[PDB]
Amino acid sequence: SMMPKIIDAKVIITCPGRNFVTLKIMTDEGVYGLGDATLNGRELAVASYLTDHVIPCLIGRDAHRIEDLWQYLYKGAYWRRGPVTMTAIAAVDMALWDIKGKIAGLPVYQLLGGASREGVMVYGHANGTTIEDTVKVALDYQAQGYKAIRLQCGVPGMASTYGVSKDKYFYEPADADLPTENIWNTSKYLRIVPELFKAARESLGWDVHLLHDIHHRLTPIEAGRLGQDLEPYRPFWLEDATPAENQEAFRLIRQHTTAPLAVGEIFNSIWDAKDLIQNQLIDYIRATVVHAGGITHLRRIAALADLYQIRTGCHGATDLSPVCMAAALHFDLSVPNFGIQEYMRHMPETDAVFPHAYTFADGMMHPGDQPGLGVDIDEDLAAGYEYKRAFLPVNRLEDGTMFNW
Amino acid sequence: SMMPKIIDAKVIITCPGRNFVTLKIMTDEGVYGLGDATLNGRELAVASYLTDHVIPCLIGRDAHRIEDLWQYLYKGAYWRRGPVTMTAIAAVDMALWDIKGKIAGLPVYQLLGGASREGVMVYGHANGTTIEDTVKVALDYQAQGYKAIRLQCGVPGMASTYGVSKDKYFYEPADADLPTENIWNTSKYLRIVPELFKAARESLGWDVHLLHDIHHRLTPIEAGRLGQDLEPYRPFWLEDATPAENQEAFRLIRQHTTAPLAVGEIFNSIWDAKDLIQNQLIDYIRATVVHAGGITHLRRIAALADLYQIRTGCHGATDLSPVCMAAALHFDLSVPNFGIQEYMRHMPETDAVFPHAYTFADGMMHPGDQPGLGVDIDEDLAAGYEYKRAFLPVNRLEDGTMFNW
Amino acid sequence: SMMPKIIDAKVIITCPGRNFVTLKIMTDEGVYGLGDATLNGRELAVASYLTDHVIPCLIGRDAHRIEDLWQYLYKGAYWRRGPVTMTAIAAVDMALWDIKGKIAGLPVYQLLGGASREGVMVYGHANGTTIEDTVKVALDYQAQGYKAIRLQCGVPGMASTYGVSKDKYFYEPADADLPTENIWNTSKYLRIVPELFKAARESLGWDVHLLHDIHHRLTPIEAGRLGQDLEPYRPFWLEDATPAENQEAFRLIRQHTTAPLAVGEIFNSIWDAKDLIQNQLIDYIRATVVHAGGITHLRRIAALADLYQIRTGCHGATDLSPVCMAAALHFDLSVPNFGIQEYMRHMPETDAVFPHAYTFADGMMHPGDQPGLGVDIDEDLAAGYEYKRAFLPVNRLEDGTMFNW
Amino acid sequence: SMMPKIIDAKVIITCPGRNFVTLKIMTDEGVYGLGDATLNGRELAVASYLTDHVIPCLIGRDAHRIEDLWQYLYKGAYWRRGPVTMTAIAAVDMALWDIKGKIAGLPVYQLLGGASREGVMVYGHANGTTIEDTVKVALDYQAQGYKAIRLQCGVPGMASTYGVSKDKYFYEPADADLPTENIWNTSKYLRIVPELFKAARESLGWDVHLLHDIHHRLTPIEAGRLGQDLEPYRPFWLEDATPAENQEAFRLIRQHTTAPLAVGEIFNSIWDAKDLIQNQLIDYIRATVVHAGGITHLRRIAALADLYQIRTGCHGATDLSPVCMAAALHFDLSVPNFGIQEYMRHMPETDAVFPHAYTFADGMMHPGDQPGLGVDIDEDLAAGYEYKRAFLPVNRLEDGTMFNW
Ligand SMILES: [Cl-]
Ligand SMILES: [Cl-]
Ligand SMILES: [Mg+2]
Ligand SMILES: [Mg+2]
Ligand SMILES: [Mg+2]
Ligand SMILES: [Mg+2]
Repeated sequence: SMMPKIIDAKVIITCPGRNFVTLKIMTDEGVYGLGDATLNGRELAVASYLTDHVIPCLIGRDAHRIEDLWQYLYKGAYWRRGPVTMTAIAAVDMALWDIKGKIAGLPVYQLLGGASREGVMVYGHANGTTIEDTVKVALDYQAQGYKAIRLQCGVPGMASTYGVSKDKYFYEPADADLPTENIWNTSKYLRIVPELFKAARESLGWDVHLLHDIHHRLTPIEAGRLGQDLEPYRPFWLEDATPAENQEAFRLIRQHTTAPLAVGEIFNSIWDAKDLIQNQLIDYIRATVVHAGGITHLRRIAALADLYQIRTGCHGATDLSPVCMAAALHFDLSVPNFGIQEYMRHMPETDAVFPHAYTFADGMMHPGDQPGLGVDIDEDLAAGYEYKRAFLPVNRLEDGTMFNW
Repeated sequence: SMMPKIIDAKVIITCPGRNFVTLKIMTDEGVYGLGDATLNGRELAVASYLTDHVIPCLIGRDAHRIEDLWQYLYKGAYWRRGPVTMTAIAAVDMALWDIKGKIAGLPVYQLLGGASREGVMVYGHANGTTIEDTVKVALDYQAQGYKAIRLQCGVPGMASTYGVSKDKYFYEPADADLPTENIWNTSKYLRIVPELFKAARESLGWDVHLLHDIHHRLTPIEAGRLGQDLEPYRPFWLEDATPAENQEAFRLIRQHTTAPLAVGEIFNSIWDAKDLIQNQLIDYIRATVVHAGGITHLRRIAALADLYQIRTGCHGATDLSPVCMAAALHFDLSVPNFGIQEYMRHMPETDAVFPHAYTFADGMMHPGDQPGLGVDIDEDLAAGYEYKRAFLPVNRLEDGTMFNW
Repeated sequence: SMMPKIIDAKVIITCPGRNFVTLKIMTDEGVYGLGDATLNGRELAVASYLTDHVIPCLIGRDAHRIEDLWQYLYKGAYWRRGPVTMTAIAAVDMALWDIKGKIAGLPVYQLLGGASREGVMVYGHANGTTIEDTVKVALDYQAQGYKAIRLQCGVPGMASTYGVSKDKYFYEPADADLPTENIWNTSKYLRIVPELFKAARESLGWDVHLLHDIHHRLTPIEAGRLGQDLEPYRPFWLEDATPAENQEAFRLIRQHTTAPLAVGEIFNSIWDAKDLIQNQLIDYIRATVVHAGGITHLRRIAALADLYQIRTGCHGATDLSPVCMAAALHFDLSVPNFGIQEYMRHMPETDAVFPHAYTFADGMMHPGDQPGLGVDIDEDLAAGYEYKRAFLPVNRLEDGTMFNW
Repeated sequence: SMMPKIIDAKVIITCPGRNFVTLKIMTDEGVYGLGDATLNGRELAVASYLTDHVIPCLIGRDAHRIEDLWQYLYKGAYWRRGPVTMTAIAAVDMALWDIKGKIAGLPVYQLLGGASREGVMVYGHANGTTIEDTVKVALDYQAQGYKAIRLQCGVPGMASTYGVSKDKYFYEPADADLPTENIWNTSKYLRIVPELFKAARESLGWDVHLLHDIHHRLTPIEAGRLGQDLEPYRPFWLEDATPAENQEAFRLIRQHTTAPLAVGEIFNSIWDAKDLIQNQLIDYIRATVVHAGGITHLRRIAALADLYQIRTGCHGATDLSPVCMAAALHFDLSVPNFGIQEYMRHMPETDAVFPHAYTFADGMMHPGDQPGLGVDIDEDLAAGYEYKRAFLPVNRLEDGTMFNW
């Protein structure tokens, strides 16, 4: 019945504890949709991609035509793929699915096949300077009812490492108006992680799922070894073992370890993962609605993965807004090959700016049953938190060589 | 708002010109859905699969949970895949999507991404005893506005061959209460088809799309040769070149010809086509909503094909009911990598039994905009046409060897 | 001399402790043959496939022409392969071999190359709630003279798991008029099986063959790990490690463990196993006469397997009738690459309905030396046990996701 | 009922127009079986293999146990495979199948699945010094009702070539008490064959099947070219294009031509053909009952070939005795993937020594319906034709280099 045309769209930028960029699409029927467009450390490039280029092309279009607009933006940009490009496309896609649900009077998961499960298992983030500190935090997460917990500890002798900070229920690495410089030592790291997992199993037991993020810092043969060393402790996954622009990079890892492997939070399209999937080089795909081209495209990534029993493990750090989390949870509740959802808690100010229907209890989340995504933005409140430039950190080897953070 | 539970389901069997089996699923809200379950020549095996086994398990279920029921039936059968199994699953799936659209107040294509195109290109079926007869019929189809036409002619010296009969706008091969026996000669066939295409281009010109169905009758190296011989005439596709249970069977064909290849009307799951697709051995995938596990599963087949620029070419013979055609047209209007839709006209009695919203004009079809699939069944009218046993034909070589029909 | 034509055939359905479907083919010479057509949980779909479609085509045919009828039904169905299709074909094939033996005055094994061995080694089924319970039952089987024993134990903390029940010499999972729902936890399972095998070797010693059925519940990399963990205990096989519709699914398993692998009880044709065999991904093929197209086709599966030193390990649960067991034992005694035969004991009522010549003693079976298969059906007795609907169970993960049973 | 033990066996050697070696196996029930053991040009090596080694091991064995004796001889020889070894094994195997049929009171084809066809298509042999001579002979074969004809012509400027002689309905190359020396020129040959096929199609037309035997004389890239040059004339096959000990040798041929390829008359086991078959490098497999390990083993070769739509094309030159031809025709009538049977006529003296039931009419043969193979040997008549040493020819290049005949 309702046949809404897009009449206006705008980018809202706000910093309630950290930067978020949001797309709002309005139709002539008064129904609107929201999409996350946040790209941590490069936020204003996406805002411009949208405001200056994409939005003008949205005006007048049939909001029902989700696939058509996806293809129009993907093919029509001419220069294909990429983090800025695909995040802009995701934002439009999310917003259109939001609108579709509102028109249908159904939550988005009902449009994607309905619920495949009763709730969405998440993991939280235990970090500490020492192994003892890390295990103590993990015990707290376990008591709170988390079924899965990521472990990150300090590397002895090294001032910093990925995932360790003063924050407990999250990790906010974009912490400075210029990139914070870190120093990395692979040898020390390879020896500490197995000791961490040993101590963790001793205190937590064997039912809880234990995860670890390598954060791009190993070569393939080094990752193969870390895998071998962690097998005794049965990790749920080892994530981002080695840079993956070359999709053959995981071959040596898979040849040498049975530790389950996860990758892809920085992937922006199926083309970044096609060979990793088809060659059975990974067990979990980490791509997200916001960074890999929205619900439309993420469903295709998941479908390819399903053929090889690879499961979804969407990235869920703080730099994905509650709009992204809402979309992710609708995707998670409905996708058949769901694995796990990452859950870092947002600041209270963030929750206030983005009121939402999704809930967390007893280690499980649910997207809620409001029409569409079940999320909104309080524009008046958002206007009170001005953008503040903040970069992700960089990492160098001890001789000064640029390395992977 | 509406949360319908399945309260009853039943199989309706009717023969308005030919046999059709239809599943009707009723919910406690009064909304119902329809699914085609027709499996030509083996119809009552699916009716029993549904009535005796599947239907009892449907009662009480949440009709919104399409994916859950698909997986429940697919995995839960224990014995996986197969023509009877997957047709029963398709029928349930179609019916649930029908219900979903009705609940949403939207035509099904609006749930599958919206319209990717303004209409759906179809092909019709020109057949004749001689090449001259065949080309004359093709000229009529072309004048009627068909943009694409399948050509089948008699093989000189042979009493019968696939696709040639007294019927003009369709072909009804299940014509006897025991399988009609045919005699096949490959040598004569390989020499006639290139002469047919030569004559066709001479009269029809080069804009019209010309198709040919080999109907499983060649070895791979023979199909490679027929391809080479047809390249000059630029066929839109050569279909079912060789039996494909062995998915390596298309390798020699693809090595030796650039004629576009189509296969898969008899496929019932993605597992029948995964290697043909990933190895780039075909250009069009012919699997249908009714025989390959419904909309849910056919979308996954299409998504895999899309990665390799392979397009959909759904089978559309008379033994797929208007319920299947409605679903196919919703799929066709929304799938991004649509290629073509086969369209054989149904008998008037069939149209009367299955009133529908889909339309045909100027070589193009459209699913219409009624909620759900836009199809119904007139049960009182259906009851007046009793089931009549009818088998597909068989084919033997001249020495009597069982062969492929 | 005798040249029998088929004059009639019929499907007999009976439930002497569980459902069985049997095909009886009568010839004009008075000689008849029997074939099992039982497809657990979907029985009436095969009965209809036979009664309504296949049987009409059998009438008048030369019963000597076994290959011709196999090809006629396989190719002639048009829609190829599948559990209902291939079980119907198997039933006809078994019945025709039965007839052939009767005409020749020889047991069927004498037509298949003669005896390759003096008897057929079988395995029995030890199950228990605890490891201690399971090992105690295994000790009893070992004392009874079984040379091979399958071990299944409960998963601590989980109400149910595959293969564990109150029944000792068999396992009857189709136990309800709707599918029983189960809840699955992979983590707990992966830790219990190695403890079971450790305890088993401690009590049983190292000569006995010990088997385990994973029953489709692991991903490939998980199965690789379970394999690594079980190698110390030298399992005879680990069965159905991961769903195998994708035949590449066993690649990661084979890469990482030397535990012998078995698969295929649910396969219905050689096309389900060709790549698993040719790529040397398994050690035993489990396909059966009744579900994979009869003696004619199972011999071809075994011949392909033989080239790679892969051996037969026919499935032998209670849902394969004594008619199937008779055929299996004739196949087993004659096939060169025989590995083992599964043997679950039938209820006394079942044995009464299907009198047979095959015997069991000291862990070994033999098909007997009666003409044909050496099995009959007491139709009067069968008529007293009416069909009773019963489904195989389903399995879900703890979040409710449909999973593999 | 009858359970015959082998009591004696003997080798009969006779030369009714050419050398034949025959194995006769006698049982204590008085039933006997015959097997061909003729290995052209090396006949007495097989006679000794049998008389001195195999026969002593046969005495006392259960004649019903065909598979057991096959494996016993194949594995038990220790030194596996080979022309002398496998011909001895074939002779035993043929003789045991002969016995099995006699015991069953059935012709052998009835034990191998029954008849798959009404008769067996054969090809005859047209040869001439000039192309004109060759085509004239072919016209005669065509008039006589042959559906398929091999063409061999002289190479202009060359005194001899394979397949050309004064004999019309056969070719007897083992013609001297020392190997006849021939001189070969590849260049001249590559230019003459396409002219032969051109002339043949001009006179014979396009329905008849036309075959050509390259007889091992080309390199792969040369065979690829000859294939390309013959495609216009649609040869039924091009046989033995290049020596095939290296099974990769056919790769370049298959890459470059769609002419159908045949190989394998000199193969003695499936191991000589496994890769040619699995890599889809040939269309017809030419191995015979007598040289590739009998009926038992040839059925396995055919079954592997069937998976790839490769058909049988048994070699049938005069040096295979009527005992072999009888076995071949029982195999041919029953094998599902039959392609064609070679038929060279034997001398009248040969037919007198080996009375048989098989017949030829109108280009088709049939094994007949006598129990067993339907062949016998007249020992008194055989005794009147003494062995006469005769070698196959050799071939050298013009510089004297040893080459392939
Ligand atoms: Cl970019
Ligand atoms: Cl089926
Ligand atoms: Mg990460
Ligand atoms: Mg077709
Ligand atoms: Mg099992
Ligand atoms: Mg030759």
